[PDB]
Amino acid sequence: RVAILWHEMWHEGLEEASRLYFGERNVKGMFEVLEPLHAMMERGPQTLKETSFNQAYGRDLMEAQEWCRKYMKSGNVKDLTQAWDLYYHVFRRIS
Amino acid sequence: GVQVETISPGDGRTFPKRGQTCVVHYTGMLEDGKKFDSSRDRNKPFKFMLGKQEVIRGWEEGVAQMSVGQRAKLTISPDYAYGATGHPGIIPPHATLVFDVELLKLE
Ligand SMILES: CO[C@H]1C[C@@H]2CC[C@@H](C)[C@@](O)(O2)C(=O)C(=O)N2CCCC[C@H]2C(=O)O[C@H]([C@H](C)C[C@@H]2CC[C@@H](O)[C@H](OC)C2)CC(=O)[C@H](C)/C=C(\C)[C@@H](O)[C@@H](OC)C(=O)[C@H](C)C[C@H](C)/C=C/C=C/C=C/1C
Repeated sequence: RVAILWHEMWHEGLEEASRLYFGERNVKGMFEVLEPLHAMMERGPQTLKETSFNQAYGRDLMEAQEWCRKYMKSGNVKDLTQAWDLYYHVFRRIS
Repeated sequence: GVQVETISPGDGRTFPKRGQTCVVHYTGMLEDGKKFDSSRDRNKPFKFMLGKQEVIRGWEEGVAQMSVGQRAKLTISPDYAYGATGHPGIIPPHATLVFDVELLKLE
């Protein structure tokens, strides 16, 4: 474990994940570099900074996860895009 | 290459300088007119910074030709788009794409 803001953590996580899916057609990799980030969220805001970020972007990032879950069950690939619509929105706001 | 054909003209002097944010509304379709994606269906303009290899090449060179206000149809050959590999489930291999894009504003 290491000290990093959830802000910085999600920024470069989303960027790396997107490059793997969009750029390299690696849907295995993007799940790898995304599941950890989602894991933290599900465990808890500890600090006040992680609290407010969770109030701001927690819902979207959660819904984005359900879309990915939906992809896992259907293989549709338009669920993945509905997921990445939401990732793009939170990413765009955290810059 | 990428082919730009005016649907509706802009001022013709306000071009997107490398490194600006283009706010645009687009509908993308495969050659035959099969719509695959439009920001106008979501009712939500798309934004991207020009030059950062953020979008496909036909967009990079296409939108760089546009001035604020202008609406255009971009015919992008697979080389300047998703190539032989496509993007599986949405854009097939080798697909010639057509984009209808309007440049709302620069920021
Ligand atoms: C759910 O909707 C998707 C887009 C859909 C998916 C499938 C395609 C048919 C399509 O329907 O777009 C589509 O119509 C299309 O073909 N587009 C989108 C509109 C512009 C033109 C073209 C395009 O270039 O797409 C792009 C195409 C899919 C991939 C790129 C092609 C050029 C190449 O240089 C890049 O290399 C990696 C990858 C997708 C994008 O426009 C988004 C904005 C940008 C990226 C993903 C990358 O640039 C990434 O770089 C790491 C970034 O820097 C971003 C900002 C980082 C954040 C976290 C990621 C955000 C995710 C955004 C995803 C979005 C809106």
